[PDB]
Amino acid sequence: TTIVGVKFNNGVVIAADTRSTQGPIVADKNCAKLHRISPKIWCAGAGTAADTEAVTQLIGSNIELHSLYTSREPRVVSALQMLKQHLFKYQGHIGAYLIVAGVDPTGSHLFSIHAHGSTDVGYYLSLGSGSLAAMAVLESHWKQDLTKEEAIKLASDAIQAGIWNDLGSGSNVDVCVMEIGKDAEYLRNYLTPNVREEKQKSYKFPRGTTAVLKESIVNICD
Amino acid sequence: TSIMAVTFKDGVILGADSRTTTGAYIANRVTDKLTRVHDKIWCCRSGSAADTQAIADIVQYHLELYTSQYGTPSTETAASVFKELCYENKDNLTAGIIVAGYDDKNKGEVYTIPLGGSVHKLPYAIAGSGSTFIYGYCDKNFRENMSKEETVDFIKHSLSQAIKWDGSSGGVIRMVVLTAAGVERLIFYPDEYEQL
Amino acid sequence: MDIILGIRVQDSVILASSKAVTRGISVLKDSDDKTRQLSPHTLMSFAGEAGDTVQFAEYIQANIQLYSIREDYELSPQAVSSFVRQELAKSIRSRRPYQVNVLIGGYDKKKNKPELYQIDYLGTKVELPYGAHGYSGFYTFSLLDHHYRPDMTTEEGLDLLKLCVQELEKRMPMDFKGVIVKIVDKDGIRQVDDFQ
Amino acid sequence: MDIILGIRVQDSVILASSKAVTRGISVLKDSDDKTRQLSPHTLMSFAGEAGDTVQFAEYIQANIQLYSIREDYELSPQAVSSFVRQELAKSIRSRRPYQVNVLIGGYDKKKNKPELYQIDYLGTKVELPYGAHGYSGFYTFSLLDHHYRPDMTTEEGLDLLKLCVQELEKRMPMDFKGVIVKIVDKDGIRQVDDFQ
Amino acid sequence: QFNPYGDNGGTILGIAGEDFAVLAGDTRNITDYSINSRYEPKVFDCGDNIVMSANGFAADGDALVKRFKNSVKWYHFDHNDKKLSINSAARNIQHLLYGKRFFPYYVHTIIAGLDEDGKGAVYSFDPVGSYEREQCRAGGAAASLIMPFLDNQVNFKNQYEPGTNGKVKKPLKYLSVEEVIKLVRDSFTSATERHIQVGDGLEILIVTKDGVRKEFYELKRD
Amino acid sequence: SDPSSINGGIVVAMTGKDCVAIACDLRLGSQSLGVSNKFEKIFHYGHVFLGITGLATDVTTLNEMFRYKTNLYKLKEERAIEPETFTQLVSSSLYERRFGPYFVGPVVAGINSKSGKPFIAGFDLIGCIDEAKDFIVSGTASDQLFGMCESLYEPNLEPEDLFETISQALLNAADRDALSGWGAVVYIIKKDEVVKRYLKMRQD
Amino acid sequence: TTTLAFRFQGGIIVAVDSRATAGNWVASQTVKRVIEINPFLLGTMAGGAADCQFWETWLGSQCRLHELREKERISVAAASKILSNLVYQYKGAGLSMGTMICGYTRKEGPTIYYVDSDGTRLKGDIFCVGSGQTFAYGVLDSNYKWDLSVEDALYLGKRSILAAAHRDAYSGGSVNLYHVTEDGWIYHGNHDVGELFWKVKEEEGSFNNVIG
Amino acid sequence: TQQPIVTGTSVISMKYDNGVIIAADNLGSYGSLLRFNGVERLIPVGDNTVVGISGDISDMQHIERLLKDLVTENAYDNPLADAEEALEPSYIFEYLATVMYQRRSKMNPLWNAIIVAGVQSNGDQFLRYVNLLGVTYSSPTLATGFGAHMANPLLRKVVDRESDIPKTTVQVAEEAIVNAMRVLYYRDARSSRNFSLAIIDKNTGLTFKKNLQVENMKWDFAKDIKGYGTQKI
Amino acid sequence: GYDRALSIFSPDGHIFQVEYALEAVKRGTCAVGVKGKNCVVLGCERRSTLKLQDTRITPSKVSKIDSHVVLSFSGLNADSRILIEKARVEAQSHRLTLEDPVTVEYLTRYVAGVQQRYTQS
Ligand SMILES: COc1cc(/C=C/CCCN2CCCN(CCC/C=C/c3cc(OC)c(OC)c(OC)c3)CC2)cc(OC)c1OC
Ligand SMILES: COc1cc(/C=C/CCCN2CCCN(CCC/C=C/c3cc(OC)c(OC)c(OC)c3)CC2)cc(OC)c1OC
Ligand SMILES: COc1cc(/C=C/CCCN2CCCN(CCC/C=C/c3cc(OC)c(OC)c(OC)c3)CC2)cc(OC)c1OC
Ligand SMILES: COc1cc(/C=C/CCCN2CCCN(CCC/C=C/c3cc(OC)c(OC)c(OC)c3)CC2)cc(OC)c1OC
Repeated sequence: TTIVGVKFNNGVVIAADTRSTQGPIVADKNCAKLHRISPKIWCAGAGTAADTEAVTQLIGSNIELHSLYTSREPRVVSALQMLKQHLFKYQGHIGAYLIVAGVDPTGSHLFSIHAHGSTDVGYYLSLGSGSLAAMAVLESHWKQDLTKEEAIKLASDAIQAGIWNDLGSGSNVDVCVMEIGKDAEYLRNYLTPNVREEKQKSYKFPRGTTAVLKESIVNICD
Repeated sequence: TSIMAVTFKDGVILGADSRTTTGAYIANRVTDKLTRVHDKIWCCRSGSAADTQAIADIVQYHLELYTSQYGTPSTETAASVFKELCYENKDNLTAGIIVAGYDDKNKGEVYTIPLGGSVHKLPYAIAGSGSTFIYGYCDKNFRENMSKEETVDFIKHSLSQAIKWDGSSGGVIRMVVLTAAGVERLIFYPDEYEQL
Repeated sequence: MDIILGIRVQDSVILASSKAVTRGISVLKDSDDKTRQLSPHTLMSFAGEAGDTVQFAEYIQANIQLYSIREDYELSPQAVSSFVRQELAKSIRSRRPYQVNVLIGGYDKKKNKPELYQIDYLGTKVELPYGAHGYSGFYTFSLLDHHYRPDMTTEEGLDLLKLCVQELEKRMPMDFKGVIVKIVDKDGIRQVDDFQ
Repeated sequence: MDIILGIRVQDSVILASSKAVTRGISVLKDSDDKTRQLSPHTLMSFAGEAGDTVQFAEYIQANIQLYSIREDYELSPQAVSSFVRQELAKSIRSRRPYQVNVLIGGYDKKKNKPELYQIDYLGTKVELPYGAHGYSGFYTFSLLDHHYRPDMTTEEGLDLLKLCVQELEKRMPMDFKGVIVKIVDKDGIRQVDDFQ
Repeated sequence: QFNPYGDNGGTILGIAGEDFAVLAGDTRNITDYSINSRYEPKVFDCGDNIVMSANGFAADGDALVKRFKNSVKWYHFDHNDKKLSINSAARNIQHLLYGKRFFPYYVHTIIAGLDEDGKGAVYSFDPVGSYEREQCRAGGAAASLIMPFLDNQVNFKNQYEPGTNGKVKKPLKYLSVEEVIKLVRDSFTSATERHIQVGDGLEILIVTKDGVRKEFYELKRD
Repeated sequence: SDPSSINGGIVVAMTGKDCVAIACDLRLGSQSLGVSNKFEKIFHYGHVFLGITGLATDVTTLNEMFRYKTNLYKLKEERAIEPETFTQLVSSSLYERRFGPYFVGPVVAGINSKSGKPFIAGFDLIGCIDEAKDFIVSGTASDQLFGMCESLYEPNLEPEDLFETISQALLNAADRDALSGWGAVVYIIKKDEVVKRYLKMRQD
Repeated sequence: TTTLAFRFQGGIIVAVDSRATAGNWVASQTVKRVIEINPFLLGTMAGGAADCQFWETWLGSQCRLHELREKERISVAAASKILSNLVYQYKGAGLSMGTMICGYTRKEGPTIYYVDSDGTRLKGDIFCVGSGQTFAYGVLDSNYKWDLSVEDALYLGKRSILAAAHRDAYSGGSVNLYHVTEDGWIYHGNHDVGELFWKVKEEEGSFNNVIG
Repeated sequence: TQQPIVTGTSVISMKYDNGVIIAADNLGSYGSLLRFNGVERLIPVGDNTVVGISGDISDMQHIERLLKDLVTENAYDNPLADAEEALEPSYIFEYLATVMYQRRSKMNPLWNAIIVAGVQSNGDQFLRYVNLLGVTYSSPTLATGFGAHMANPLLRKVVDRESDIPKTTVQVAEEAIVNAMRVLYYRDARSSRNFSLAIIDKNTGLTFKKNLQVENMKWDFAKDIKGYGTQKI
Repeated sequence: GYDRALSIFSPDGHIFQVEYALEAVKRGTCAVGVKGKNCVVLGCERRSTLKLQDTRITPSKVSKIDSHVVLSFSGLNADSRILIEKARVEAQSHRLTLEDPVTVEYLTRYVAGVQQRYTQS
């Protein structure tokens, strides 16, 4: 897994690859690793995937209720404080490693949070088994005052660093852009550089080829 | 990491490298380890980042509640909330904290809280992994009641040595100055402190 | 491990259970009954950890008796075993699991069929023409796979079972002091007094 | 555990050895003879670790048979047993000790006396009226301590043995598949054609 | 403590046609989650019409390939340049392997070529010298994803004649080389998708009475 | 020692044109010992089919639990639960036991009665959702299953075809796993009807 | 795996399965678990595949050198004691072997020695070895007659392996059958457990709790 | 069987159109104490080969001696010691890969990762890796330690495959290496600013650059970074 | 480590140390054996150099090797003892490893081999 977040002049973009692994096996060649906390606060997750989903949906739900109660738009600094205090409680047993990005009425934000409950702030970040490939690219091509289109390119490339160079990362690139005065823009499969080639054969069986002992139609409706 | 706080004539200055590391991999090279728990009460954090951010967050909450009830807390009181959290939870924390702040009654003050939950009031305090290498240097170079410029240099030099030798330290030298004038943030980049 | 055997024939369920109880290097008893009658048409045999084995069986017994009194009715074999499986499935995640494996043999009076259920201490249940717990099945399953017919009389079942016990007495390192054999049919539950 | 028993009566020595051979979960053989003839008037029974027992036994047999031809003399039982005792005491401190226990039963044709020797895998040798290796003593020694007489006939000694095997057959968890009985007297070595 | 062993990924595959034999392997060499090389071949021509792959721990696999090539040369020296028969090669490899029975080559070995009747042939080995002649055998990381496919597609397992209802097993026809090459390529593109240690390139060595030729196909690079 | 490997067994699910298929082996064993040849791992609640592999006592418990839950659902909601909703219920249920989980690998298959679209999903033992549109695999031969599926599967198969495909995937993969087999059942599922066939396979 | 040998009036029947597993993974359904030491001696493979296949081949070399020096067939006793003695030199080093050395000489008649990596060597009439052994014993024990026909003996050995292939997860694939006579051994084919199960079920009426 | 004490970190390398570049920093660490700074971990062998070394430094020093001795002895009774019979890069590597493997196989390894860089006498570029396990492989890019995680992904963008090598000039390839060296100094905690670099070009020969520093560093943005999520001052 | 070649060829192709060993044999007390239809007898000759010889404790000329095979010699006495020990041990070892006593030919071939080795070492 490789996830990154890059700040640009008017917002923030996060990106992730689409590969879920069980050991050395690829279970999903298109997993969505970009999660929604609120409409303009999004999350990339790495670690135990049940945990990254569990924790973003929980804090997601509490964030919604806080929002309805205070009649205010959700703040990133809140999803941060809530994530980190939940994680810290569980001493890292909740294996969620997270980059949280968003725009709110105070500006644009980018943080990373660790399973144990530590948080970091920066203009560019990465996590995952592709963390290193991605951060090499970011250390090479980042500058302040990125345009939107520049920050997409950058974040997009960094994921490609992990797709190619990291065994744990692969397949497609997912991006979400959240810009200060606009709707969060979510690009599922922004990049698909990994299409499987056409097989050398079709493996359709001639019907009747399987040996059957019993048939019986099944009762759906009571 | 390498952290220190030094008292001088006009107040007190905290310093730190900006490197946090996970093994040999530098997870963050622009870390801010200087942490505000009150207007003129700051801390230097070292140890588990999670343990140490969480402790600071609770102390910030406590002194804020203190403030709304009994006005401004003493540096000594900030140190006490820290000690209390660190001592009573000693089995489940890896935190080494230098607390530093300013009063008009008291001027600059420095408390170090090491792994014990013990608490120690010192004229200056070093801590973090890089600290071992500058024990000798600082003992030969600390003078009481230095000027602000003297003190900023004493920290610059010490921390550049700690960063030089300890690979757990590095990046930028950050400082925070606490005087009656108020609160001043300083930064010093590699190219500057390396060639000293 | 001691012998727990069951075969369901045409119109009854046979349960053969080993007679030995061994603690240490001494065989403490050669006449132990590893069954409880749960209702007059439902028999339960059991093997496992010392203590747990009887405490559990009698627990279940009391429970099925209570129900019988409360409803003036006799739970079907399928209902008793589901009850039992669930108790086992609860205890597996408890602080101290019962380490008990059971066969439940009953004659369903409504359905007019004998039924044999095998349930291990995890709560793994299955309905079976023949079953066993422990190593008992490793020796005997081959004989049963060969000779079993669902139309077998009770005397034919007993022949097949006798054969099974002979193979255990031959190839198994332990002396289990023989088996007690019980039959559950439409008339209820009886002990075959002669199985030498 | 394997059964290794011996008793010397008036003018003869009786050795009883369990017939079972178990590899893990199966009893591979029920007709095993756990003795080697060393001299025409000396028998050795053995029990212990799987490969070691026969390798040792046959090694000792070869050496006694070689001595016999070299001298045209049959070494005395006491001498044969001192040789064996030294061979085990060498091995106990070697790189892989033979884990074998033995009884030696022989008629000293020179002294007209039956003699019985007990030696364990570590070289501990002792001369006895009756002896047993492993757990075998625990069941039978109360019987022998009671009934044993130095002046017993071979018939009486065979009866005493019959009692011992019965006690073993009822209190021991393991089925040792019975025993082979052998007598060493002045006429040499014979096996009881039917016992139990 | 020092660990004398490692794992370099890779999967290999050997199939025996009735007058030919192929032996194929991917070309990616890995360590943990890192890719060491996208092209480092591990199927070799050892002369006398014998191709050989030793997949597993690469140091051991290299060492073993060296020793065998060298035993072919010494066989020639010692027996007036007699051709090393595939069965003799196999028996000799047993001895090579079993020499380290208590410090094994951590590899799975396959060799391919023609027997002394012109018929195609595959031998596969334990790490410690167990060996059998076989029709087809994949080995290494993705062996378990490839073997069932082969059982179904080469030996027509579980297939019967339509309308026979499992009363007539679908008849074994035997496959041309190009046909067998298709199965190898599909096998590998498949394992590439679902196994993270498989990709980059696929090199197939083909052995006929006319010698040893070598086809190469690209694989997905994530 | 590995709870997901004591009993054995596998489940594979697949989507074709206006249909979905879900198959399982029939084996239940204790390590090397084959106990039952009739232990099915595919259950349904209305028109939602759930296949469970893993520890047998949990497979059972989970089925009883999802019956219970989908019963109270129908009662309160007055409609049968849909696949996507169910899949969410499975996930939240497994996560309830995050630090003491059920040792299973569940697989959901069905057709949305309103939207008509075919649906399959899979989970690990603590509820993370595999949201794939092609096939989902689970159990002790999950590796073999992956290899076979990636090759054999092509999208939009008619029911009669998809049956051939999913059966062949199940069969050969189970024959390369010591802990799976002893018979098999395949469910072909459409909006109108659901057909259930028992395959013939080697009994070793 | 499951391997069996037993002697009867007509010599020795040897029967084995052919499955190899590493973990849960079935690595092969086609392994030869019978080692043809020489035309008069069979060995069976259990425990370590390599250890049996290797040393029993080596056994074949030692058996030939004996025949050249002594100008006579080696006794099954001597052949087995060579294997046994060798193995015993390695005790503790981690060899894994369980095996029947089987042969028919004039001096001895049909003879079976069980030999294992512990240094055990046993003469006997019926042996089974491997994870499936306990199943095969049951069938063998209740049908073994000394005066079994040859046709029937071949069946019993085949049926005993089928028994264990069905119940044991680690045995299966196919049955390999041998008859050992004094003139040497005769291979009696490879029968897939797949097909054999159904035929046996149908024709014999057994395996009743299986749907077919 | 041992454990490393004084250690050197990443060695990075790639090949361009007419040769190879290899680089390595000048640091000998002692656990987390950055002890020795004048440590040369690139070792040129004659004039067509550089061997770069990471791992245990005492073991490096040993291999260093083995290489001078390899050169001394190649000269013995060889009037072509600097012509048709000079040490070739493939010779040195096969030698090295042989010793590593034997050392691992005696369960007493040299605790090192080695890259051997050079040009063969027919002009061919040589780039191959070997480590304490005796494992060997080649690629247009090669790196050890953190370099395989951070340096390779960058270097691979210049040279993805074989056909990219002819298209890659020495200016481009050297710039890529110096960049990677800076990235490594940003992110690897056992790295040093001072490093050495060597080009082995098939026309210009061995060029050996020393006392280089990582330059053009971006640290300024750090002033705008305060607290760890919630702080404002 | 004395390894001087004592048994070598001379130009006529004779090995003189082996031949001088034969001379030692001619000197020794005569020995004979003859094969019955169902027995073998060994006859030897008693030395008549001196008497006052204790007859019950002087080494006899015939030695049992196993219980079914005897060896008699002629020549150096001290030499014959060594040969006898070696064969008695091989008789046992042969039984230990093959579970048969030695055939007479096997044991002959064994002893023969030992002597041969001493002509070439
Ligand atoms: C005992 O004290 C010490 C501890 C340490 C620190 C040791 C290890 C560091 C901590 N971690 C180890 C590495 C693992 N980790 C995980 C980070 C992200 C995981 C990426 C990822 C990978 C995957 O595939 C494997 C995923 O798929 C399942 C995935 O999910 C989307 C995410 C973070 C934490 C270092 C020390 O100095 C040298 C030390 O002093 C002696
Ligand atoms: C700057 O941030 C960091 C903090 C830390 C964590 C610092 C904490 C150090 C932990 N300890 C070191 C300090 C000392 N210590 C115990 C002292 C050992 C002596 C044994 C002892 C035991 C006794 O018990 C009976 C004694 O009483 C008699 C006694 O007498 C003094 C001595 C244990 C614990 C580690 C870092 O990486 C390297 C790091 O860099 C990013
Ligand atoms: C401390 O020293 C003393 C010892 C003794 C005499 C010792 C006897 C103790 C009593 N117990 C020991 C023996 C009996 N026992 C139960 C243990 C049974 C073990 C058999 C067993 C077999 C199995 O195989 C079938 C098992 O597997 C299912 C199994 O369960 C794990 C257990 C519990 C209690 C008496 C004393 O008098 C004051 C005394 O103090 C001076
Ligand atoms: C049929 O094929 C299979 C066989 C087996 C099991 C193989 C059984 C072979 C038979 N034996 C070989 C295996 C080992 N064995 C005895 C164990 C040896 C104990 C070693 C030892 C250690 C010591 O410790 C130092 C000792 O000294 C105290 C000592 O005594 C001298 C001995 C018993 C006999 C398991 C399988 O499942 C995966 C399988 O199917 C693929």
